[PDB]
Amino acid sequence: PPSFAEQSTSAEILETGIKVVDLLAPYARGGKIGLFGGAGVGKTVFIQELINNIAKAHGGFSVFTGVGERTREGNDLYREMKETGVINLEGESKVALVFGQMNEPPGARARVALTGLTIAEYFRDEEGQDVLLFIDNIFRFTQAGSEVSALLGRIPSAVGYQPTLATDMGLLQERITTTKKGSVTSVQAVYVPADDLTDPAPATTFAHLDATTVLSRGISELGIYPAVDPLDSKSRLLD
Amino acid sequence: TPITGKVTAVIGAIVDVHFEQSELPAILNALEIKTPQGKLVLEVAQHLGENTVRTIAMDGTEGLVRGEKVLDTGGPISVPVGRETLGRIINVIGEPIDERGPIKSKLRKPIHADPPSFAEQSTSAEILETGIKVVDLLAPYARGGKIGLFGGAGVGKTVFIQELINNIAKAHGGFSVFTGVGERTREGNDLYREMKETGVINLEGESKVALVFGQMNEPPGARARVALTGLTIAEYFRDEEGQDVLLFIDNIFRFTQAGSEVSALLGRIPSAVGYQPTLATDMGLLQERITTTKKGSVTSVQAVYVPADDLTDPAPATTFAHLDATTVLSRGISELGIYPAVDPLDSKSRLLDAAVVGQEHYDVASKVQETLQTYKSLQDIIAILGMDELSEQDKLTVERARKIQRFLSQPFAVAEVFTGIPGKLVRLKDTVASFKAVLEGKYDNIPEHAFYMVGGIEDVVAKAEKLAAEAN
Amino acid sequence: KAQPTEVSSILEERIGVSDEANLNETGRVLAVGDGIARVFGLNNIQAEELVEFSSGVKGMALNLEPGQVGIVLFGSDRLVKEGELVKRTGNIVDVPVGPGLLGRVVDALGNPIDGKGPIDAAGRSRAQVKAPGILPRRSVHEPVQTGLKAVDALVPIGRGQRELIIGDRQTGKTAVALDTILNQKRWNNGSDESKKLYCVYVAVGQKRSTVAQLVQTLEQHDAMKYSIIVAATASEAAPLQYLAPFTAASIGEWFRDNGKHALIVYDDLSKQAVAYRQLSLLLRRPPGREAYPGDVFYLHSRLLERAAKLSEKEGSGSLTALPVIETQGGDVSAYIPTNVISITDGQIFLEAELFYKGIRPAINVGLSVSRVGSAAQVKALKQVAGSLKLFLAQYREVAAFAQFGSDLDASTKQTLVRGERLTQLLKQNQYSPLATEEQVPLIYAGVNGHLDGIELSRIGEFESSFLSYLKSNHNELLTEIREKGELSKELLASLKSATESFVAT
Amino acid sequence: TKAQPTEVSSILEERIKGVSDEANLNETGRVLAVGDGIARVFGLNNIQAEELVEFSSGVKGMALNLEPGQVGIVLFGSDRLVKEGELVKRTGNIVDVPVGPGLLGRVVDALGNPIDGKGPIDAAGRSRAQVKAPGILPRRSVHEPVQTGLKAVDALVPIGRGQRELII
Amino acid sequence: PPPVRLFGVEGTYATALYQAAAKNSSIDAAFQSLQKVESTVKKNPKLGHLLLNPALSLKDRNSVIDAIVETHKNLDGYVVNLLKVLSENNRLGCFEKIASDFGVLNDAHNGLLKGTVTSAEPLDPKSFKRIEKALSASKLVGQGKSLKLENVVKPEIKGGLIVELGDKTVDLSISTKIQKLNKVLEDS
Amino acid sequence: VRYEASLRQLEQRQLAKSVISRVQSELGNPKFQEKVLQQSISEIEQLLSK
Ligand SMILES: Nc1ncnc2c1ncn2[C@@H]1O[C@H](COP(=O)(O)OP(=O)(O)OP(=O)(O)O)[C@@H](O)[C@H]1O
Ligand SMILES: Nc1ncnc2c1ncn2[C@@H]1O[C@H](COP(=O)(O)OP(=O)(O)O)[C@@H](O)[C@H]1O
Repeated sequence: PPSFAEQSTSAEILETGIKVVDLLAPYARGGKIGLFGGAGVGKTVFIQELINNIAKAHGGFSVFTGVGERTREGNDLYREMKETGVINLEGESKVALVFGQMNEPPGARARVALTGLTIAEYFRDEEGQDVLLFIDNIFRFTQAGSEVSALLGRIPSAVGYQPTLATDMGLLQERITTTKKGSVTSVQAVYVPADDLTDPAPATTFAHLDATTVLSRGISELGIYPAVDPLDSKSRLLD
Repeated sequence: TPITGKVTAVIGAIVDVHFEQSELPAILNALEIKTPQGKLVLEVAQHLGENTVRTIAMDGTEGLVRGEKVLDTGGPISVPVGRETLGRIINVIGEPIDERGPIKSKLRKPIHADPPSFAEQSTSAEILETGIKVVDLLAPYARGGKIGLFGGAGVGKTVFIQELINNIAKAHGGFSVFTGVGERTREGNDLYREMKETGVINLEGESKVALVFGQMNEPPGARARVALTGLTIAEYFRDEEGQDVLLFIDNIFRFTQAGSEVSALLGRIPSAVGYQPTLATDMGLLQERITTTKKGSVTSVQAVYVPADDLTDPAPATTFAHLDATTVLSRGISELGIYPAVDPLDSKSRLLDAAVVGQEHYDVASKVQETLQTYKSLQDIIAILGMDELSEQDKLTVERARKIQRFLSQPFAVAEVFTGIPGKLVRLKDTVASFKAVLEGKYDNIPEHAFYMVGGIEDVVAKAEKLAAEAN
Repeated sequence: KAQPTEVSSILEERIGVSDEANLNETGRVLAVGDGIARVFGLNNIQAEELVEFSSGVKGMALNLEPGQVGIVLFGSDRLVKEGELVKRTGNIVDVPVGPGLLGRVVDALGNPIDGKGPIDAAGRSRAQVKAPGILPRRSVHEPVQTGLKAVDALVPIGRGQRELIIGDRQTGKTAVALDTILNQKRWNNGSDESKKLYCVYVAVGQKRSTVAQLVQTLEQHDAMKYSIIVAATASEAAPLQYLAPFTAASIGEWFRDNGKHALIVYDDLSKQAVAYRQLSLLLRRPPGREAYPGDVFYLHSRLLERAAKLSEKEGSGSLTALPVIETQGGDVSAYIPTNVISITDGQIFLEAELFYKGIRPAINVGLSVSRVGSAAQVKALKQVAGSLKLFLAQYREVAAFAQFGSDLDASTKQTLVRGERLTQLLKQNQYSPLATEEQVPLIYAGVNGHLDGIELSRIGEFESSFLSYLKSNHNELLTEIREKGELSKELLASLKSATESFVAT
Repeated sequence: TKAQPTEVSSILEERIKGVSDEANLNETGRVLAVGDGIARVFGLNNIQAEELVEFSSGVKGMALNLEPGQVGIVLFGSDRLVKEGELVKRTGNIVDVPVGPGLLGRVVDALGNPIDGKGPIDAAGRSRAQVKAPGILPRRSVHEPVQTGLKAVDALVPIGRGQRELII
Repeated sequence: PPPVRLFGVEGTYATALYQAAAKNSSIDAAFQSLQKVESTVKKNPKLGHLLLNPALSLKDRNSVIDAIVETHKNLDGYVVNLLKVLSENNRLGCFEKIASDFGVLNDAHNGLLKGTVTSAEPLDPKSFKRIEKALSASKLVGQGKSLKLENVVKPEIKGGLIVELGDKTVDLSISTKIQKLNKVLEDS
Repeated sequence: VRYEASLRQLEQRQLAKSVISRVQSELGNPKFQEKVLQQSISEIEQLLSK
């Protein structure tokens, strides 16, 4: 991770382009964003709109990372991203994809995130940009790390998670920051496991998320695009 | 002759001593090692074979080299005893840490002695009046018995002990031993301040108390033996002097916890929950030396920490088997500001028999427990519906029980800095007649708040008069 | 310039050590996996001795065996390779202590990460120092003016009184001790050292961006000239996070044993427990409740026992500790906090709902208490807040009672209105500490019912209005409260007139 | 693979000599590892399962686990007087207790030792500890009542001479 | 009074073999028997080493011990019973370790304090010789005891040399000094 | 003063890549050969201290 001296000592607001995000839960330039909500709410549509808004607004690029992504749904995602133009097979695709599929051993899935991390770190530290790392799922990544620690014969800790859980998180989080060269802003989906918040994997993830964004069904129920709940999507930078 | 050993393994406070001399020292003997900090004490835990034993440290083991010379003292940790130890702050080793010179005792007895046998047992029904309302009503204390303070985190335990000491130890006549085990160093200092200022410790004159300490800062092997140190000191005065010995222990759970922390490093398979397998045995060897013989009388009071308010933890559940008079502090009762936060139900006593406390006392306490059990049963319907959906007999019962609950709380002279209110040393018979008149409902006209944090029933009359004159 | 090459070349001259480089320690590494390493040899190693591996990473030799020694790492195992050469320092793990540590930002080992060159250390001190015995102590008798309203009102803090701040995630916990440090600017700008009070903040397991913004903020308000930051961020190794608060405790002991007064702030011990159980499970040691090793009570015990008030025989030093515990959903019955509650001298509970109502600070008075704070409260505050906690508990009694919409008598409705005024009174924005001379008249107005006719929304502007009123006019009374810390009857009546004057508006 | 349990330096040394002292120990055994009231004792090939044994200190113990290397013996007193390599005598008895009429009124331990101090114990015989429970054929269906004297006990859950009943 | 410890795991066979043999010397004779039996294991490498497998038998292991004593007077003294026990204990596979370790204990009794002069390339004899005598006459060796010395080639180091013996070493090489050269310049 | 400290840090990182240049200068030498004698005389000096 970048040193303490290299930390930008004041988080400005990443201007996304979406009204509700830029209004209610503003994103830190180089911050952490907990996206909630199941599929079918245009969450992929939401994140593609984010890709285009960053491409037009700041010109930085997007790196998507499907850790444990359903391979059929990864295919439908890739086909849509071709069709919505953020991937141009001949011209300039504005995004890099890394798909650690579900059928890969846990040694893969506990490293797919670091692969996408290093790719985003390059476009930050070489090109001096603000690059957006999109991660789904951090909870499947936590499952992967716990399974890796299980197969190595380490004694399991609480909840059946790995004992290195805080360190395995901190090796992912503190490599995502705002340098003086630029920043990597990371949006990552969070599955709440069996609807519990004292579960240590969301309780660990919430110790890093500076801003939350909730794609409720009730907002999409009212035909509203995006499906953002105004009330729940909160930031630590709403000040 | 010096039986020289060599350090072979150091793991935390657990160290291994090899010998080449085949004369290995027996179990529970005291080794020592000259440190640059002076000396350090080990206790022989187990022969591991190969002329090499595993021992527990009485001190922090920092900066020790494998192969360092290990010196044997022959026997167990002998502690100075006698009237010389009065008013002295003694280490687990037996070191006076008041820096008031060495304890120039006659005798130094080893801590690991056998419990008194079955023929040496003695029974007694000498009820100790404490002045405290819920004790003298619901769980009377036997002189010579064993008294437990089951409590969660910081719910008034040490304060309750200080209240007991302030109420009893002056009007005692025999002697007293306090033993701070795993507690706060500041609490021990403030207690020493009190014992000076109360004159119970007379620094130049004669005291009546002996102080055995060793706190939560201390490594667990020191904490695993400090109770035995205060125990040996207490049973000396029980046997040599034949006096009345007040033994105050805080905290007895810290002892079993010290027994837990080393047992994983002592090669034992971990037992239940995380505790050691030798829980009930070590608990028994500790408790069975705490008794009242034909020679002397030991009235002991022990605080019991409860881990995370789980009474189904094996350590306090094991502790219930050793006690005559239980007293359980709930956090939820303290959250109603009820001080002390004694649960009125779950406190028990081997006392409280109608042919012991008197029939009327037994009947009053019986009706009080019936009323409060009725209230606790109705609690869920109160939580959903409230007092409106009761029957009127049930509503009157809930009203009277909630009057009783505030009447249970009692102002403490020790916790006066929390209240600004003078302490209430409330007599027994007045308390009995007070609860009698409350069960008779002679004061149902008086509102509930006038019962709160009060002395006798005359003080309830006075507080109701103040509320009538002020709230108007 | 070349003066860094000059200093580094003088250090190259030291690199003289090669002429006396006959280390009696070097041994091969047997194995090294899962944050641990077995090393053969080192037959004159000491227990809990600092060693250094061939890849520059240091380590602590924690368990000694006939045959090998298990040494924990102080970093990633990616640098340590099997079969290498493990020099021992010759020392139990020590850290730099001294006055030049002020302003700097270091690791768990005193190696600065601020990039401000070396450390002017006045010495090296061990990590696992014994806590002082019961005799070189004194009961606390000196206040710690935190600058917050309800904190200094209801839970006063003695110099060395070990007071827990407990709360939940994003519940204003860090801002409390932060603004306490910012209040200490009053006397750290001053001259009397016994009035001065030095601040050590210990951020463990947290975000480097968060620590950077905190250090930035402390430079903005200029707390840095008396501040020491210990960073043990989440990217770093678990033993570093285990080790760092002990090192900062040694720093606080360095200040305390110089007779001075110092403040340490732990944030948070919760992640330290996570790192420690991570160690113990990688030590293959059996866990206990909630998968923690049973010595974790002894861990935070032996940490926090090194903080008290020294007696005059020791030079009347003090060291006050502010631990922070993040709980899970307002639980106070998890295994980790119930241990800490059994250690500290009191609690400062932050309710999540009060901050969810925007009431910042979100103090639950009914849970938060100090044990011996009343002995070292400011004497004027001790005069004026005697009925205050009683009245707030009284208002709390009719708080849940008044939710049913039933009308009441003028007494309980009076307590309702005045307690609403006191509840909306004690809000306070971040970076806004209040001096004691400033906190006295708000309490004196709140006790004597003058706020009752004022609108409930008007209280916030009324506070600053009445303060600027007094600072404009009754500045002499402010100096009287500053000089005395104690209100006489004449000061009481003059205060009454000065209040009721602006209470007429 | 892993260090075995009959590989200590004080035991292999003797086997290297060719003295073969392990066969001599049939009615006795040495104390390898005493700790926590637990004695790993080498020797005693002619020991039985659940057999009482005695130590040279005088405390008695029970053999439970018959490992091929050594004997696990638990202790009916403290291990305060037992050391490594102490001589271990084999009693020759499955753990039996004295039984008889004179036990009435007396108070004893598990081993029939009078802890009451009313003198010794007049037994009639001695019985094993793990006596096999009676079979099916020598049984009678329980019909003779047991007089408890309690109202609801006798009314609702009546006790017969022969059944078992848990007070939980 | 044992020698230098073999420290537990499986040197304890060799440890007991020494300290029970040495009670009456013969450890040079026992030593030479061990050299000779490890030699005839090595002189018949097919199923001398390939027959230290555990899956054989008790009887066939004992018969392989019989083939070892069948080879003239290969075994002599305790070392056959050693093997009788070893065969029964089926720790025959870790027999090579025992050998080398008894050699270490033996040449410790002689006092040959094996050393090393690590480099990244082998060196001229004059350097070897001058260094050899240096340590030999140095306080390290108290004399009355020898001093081997082995140069090894290490690419993981960038050159220079490092002297090693008695878990006591001196590095004046290049790699470490570059390291110290980069550390000092790594400050502001 | 902010830009002064910034210029000091830029000087330090340019001298860090100059340290890389110095290492690449040191790599191709018969100091690799000569420095063996350095270690020789050195270890003579260290072991003759005792
Ligand atoms: N008095 C106040 N004025 C303004 N903002 C406040 C105040 N108190 C708390 N906050 C807000 O509360 C939020 C959390 O602050 P803080 O970090 O202290 O909470 P926390 O519980 O310590 O969180 P963490 O434990 O993650 O550090 C901040 O965004 C801050 O703006
Ligand atoms: N009579 C009382 N009135 C109010 N509070 C009390 C009273 N007695 C005890 N307490 C509270 O109980 C706490 C004491 O905790 P305690 O259980 O004595 O500590 P420990 O856990 O060390 O024994 C204090 O914080 C005090 O506020």
